[PDB]
Amino acid sequence: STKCVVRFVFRGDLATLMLRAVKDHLKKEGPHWNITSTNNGAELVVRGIHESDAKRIAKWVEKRFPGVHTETQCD
Repeated sequence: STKCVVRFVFRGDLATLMLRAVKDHLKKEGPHWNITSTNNGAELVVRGIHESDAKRIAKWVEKRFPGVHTETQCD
């Protein structure tokens, strides 16, 4: 089945706080998800998720943290 990577890049004075708040939310709904942090705690990478969930979590973060950069790549 298709699997996807989603990358969130937070910018600004609260970027690291935003990343951790979002990571907490995603781990609550996907405790088994492969979620790691890069770019000095400003980039959040979620690996190996279904396309339906990648789009849903993309829309969730963009609605609430509009200044985030969101990239989704599926396989």
